Amino acid sequence: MLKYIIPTMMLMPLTWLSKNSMIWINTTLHSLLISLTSLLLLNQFGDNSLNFSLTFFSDSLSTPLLILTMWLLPLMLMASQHHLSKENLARKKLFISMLILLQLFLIMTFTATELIFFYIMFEATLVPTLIIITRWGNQTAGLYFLFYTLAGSLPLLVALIYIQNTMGSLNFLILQYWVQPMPNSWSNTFMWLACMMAFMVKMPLYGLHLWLPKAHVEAPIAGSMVLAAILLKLGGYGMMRITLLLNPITDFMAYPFIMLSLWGMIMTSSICLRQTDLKSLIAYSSVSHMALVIVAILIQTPWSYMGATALMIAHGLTSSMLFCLANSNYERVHSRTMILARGLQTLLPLMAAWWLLASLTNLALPPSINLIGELFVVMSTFSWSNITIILMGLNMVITALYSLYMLITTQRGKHTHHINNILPSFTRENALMSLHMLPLLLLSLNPKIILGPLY
Amino acid sequence: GWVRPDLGELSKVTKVKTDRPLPENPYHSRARPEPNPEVEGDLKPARHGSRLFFWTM
Ligand SMILES: CCCCCCCCCCCCCCCCCC(=O)OC[C@H](COP(=O)([O-])OC[C@H](O)COP(=O)([O-])OC[C@H](COC(=O)CCCCCCCCCCCCCCCCC)OC(=O)CCCCCCCCCCCCCCCCC)OC(=O)CCCCCCCCCCCCCCCCC
Ligand SMILES: CCCCCCCCCCCCCCCCCC(=O)OC[C@H](COP(=O)([O-])OC[C@H](O)COP(=O)([O-])OC[C@H](COC(=O)CCCCCCCCCCCCCCCCC)OC(=O)CCCCCCCCCCCCCCCCC)OC(=O)CCCCCCCCCCCCCCCCC
Repeated sequence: MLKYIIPTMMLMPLTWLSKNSMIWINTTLHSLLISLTSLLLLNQFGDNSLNFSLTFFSDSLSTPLLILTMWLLPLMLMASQHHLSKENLARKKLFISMLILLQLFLIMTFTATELIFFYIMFEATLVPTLIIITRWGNQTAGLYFLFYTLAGSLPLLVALIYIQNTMGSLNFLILQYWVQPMPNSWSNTFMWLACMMAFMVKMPLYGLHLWLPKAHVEAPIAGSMVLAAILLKLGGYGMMRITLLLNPITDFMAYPFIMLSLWGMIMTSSICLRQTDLKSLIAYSSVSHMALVIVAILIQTPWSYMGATALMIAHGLTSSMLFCLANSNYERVHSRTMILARGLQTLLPLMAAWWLLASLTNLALPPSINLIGELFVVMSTFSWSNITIILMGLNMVITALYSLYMLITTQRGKHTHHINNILPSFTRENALMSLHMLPLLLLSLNPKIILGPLY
Repeated sequence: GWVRPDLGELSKVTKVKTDRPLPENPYHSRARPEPNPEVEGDLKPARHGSRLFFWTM
């Protein structure tokens, strides 16, 4: 993985030594070169993972997450250069450096062979994200960080150090072969919660989800793209690595949290039918889609893991495109109110076509990989219990509705009279929409690369 | 016929030839504990570095 980390770090002199007008073009060009380089991670085999060194390895789970992570950086640089054109040049380079450092943390979070190195990179990703949201966010306690680190990261730290002292190693490749059955006790119960709850908050879990529809609203566009596209999937990646050690206790301890997700994807979806903020609607949709990833990881069948990694990749693409569409409207009406600007197909036909495609992939229109992930998760949960299909299907009613209501509220009807600064679609914005949607459509032609270690 | 000793004579360390044996353990000291073993052998490098969670050197 050293052939990807070193160009990522050479993007730091490539963004600081460049000229005063060249720090978007150079960074976009060379990050697209690294994203083209990222396809060599697809050297995968049906038995053995692509094990590079003692520190780095990349199986078919981390590989689509890595390709999406290295693809997300040029798209964030295309997204965030408009509203930073009035920003200072040194703070502009600071923003690009925070994005490059966050990519640097992510690409060796996903390829950490050893679990405490995964933990350090996992909790190192939060610092550039928090700098981006607090500094280049728009509006104005802080108790969410404290409640996160009490129930989350340090129980995970003590848990991984305990596994280190018991097993002798936190190598995932060794723990594939030295995994022991974890019996019913109270020590193993709090051990299981200490291993799981940090990723539970990072998904988010329903009831622990309220940090996200505010962190998306207080973010810039690149912060929202990297939150909903990659950083929410660190929880799913960590769960798919940590549920190896946590058997067979999960077979009776997944019962509460699955409830919180199986009802949660009912509630938050319905919350998406009662939103006034477009960006909060996309945020609660992200919660409702990650609930199925939580369910599919906790029931731990092969069809569920295939559906969950397909849903992670497809939801990263779809939610990033929806946040970029919300950015394109926020950079015209200067207000995130969804009922404010209406009828925008009468003015911007191609942008309304991108809205149509994004809403079709949001409600899992087949043969998209959204529907492939959604469908495989529904198959595995029907195998889990034959009643959950109702709770699936009711969800698949509501996930249509707010996907099209958001399409009907903003893009249809009579246009707003007192808004006359609706410019035509810039070429950068439609380029951003097409670089979100055309990979998402092309993966429908060959989905087996985004179906995880056990296709 | 006794000569009085001079200045310096009575404070001399003399030698005495006794027929009695030397006391081989005048302190009645019991057997000492055997000491801890010393180090021997050449110093090879550490097997795969520090072995501190993931650091390979
Ligand atoms: C690897 C090689 C691959 C080669 C083949 C390519 C494979 C497909 C790639 C994507 C194709 C569509 C891209 C254009 C649409 C988006 C932009 C747009 O609106 O353009 C309109 C525009 C023409 O309209 P316009 O009047 O000028 O302006 C628009 C209007 O203002 C107002 O707009 P509008 O509302 O009038 O028009 C929008 C209309 C609106 O219509 C709809 O929204 C209805 C669509 C849904 C219902 C019907 C389909 C249901 C599913 C069945 C079909 C799939 C399976 C079929 C197989 C049999 C059954 C299994 O949609 C379309 O016309 C699009 C038709 C194709 C839709 C593809 C699926 C999208 C649906 C949602 C996801 C579904 C799952 C994924 C399926 C993926 C399949 C590959 O078209 C173009 O300019 C096309 C430019 C070139 C596009 C290249 C695309 C490929 C890019 C990849 C590059 C790298 C690989 C090289 C391949 C190069 C191939 C040339
Ligand atoms: C004829 C006689 C002479 C022949 C000459 C032949 C050679 C010619 C080339 C001469 C030049 C050599 C240059 C270094 C050699 C390569 C070292 C390397 O990559 O090790 C792989 C090492 C492990 O990979 P591997 O495949 O197992 O080992 C391959 C070799 O066997 C590597 O050997 P190893 O397995 O024995 O490695 C030992 C161990 C292997 O590592 C481990 O066991 C894992 C522990 C790694 C540290 C984890 C810390 C996590 C928490 C803190 C996070 C820190 C902040 C993150 C970054 C903040 C912003 C900088 O390393 C360490 O414990 C040292 C810590 C990492 C430093 C590596 C070298 C850095 C030099 C440049 C520093 C620039 C900033 C780098 C970013 C700082 C953080 C890495 O990779 C990493 O640890 C990942 C990060 C990448 C390392 C940096 C790349 C080095 C070159 C950078 C040039 C570009 C700079 C751009 C400007 C600054 C941008 C900010």
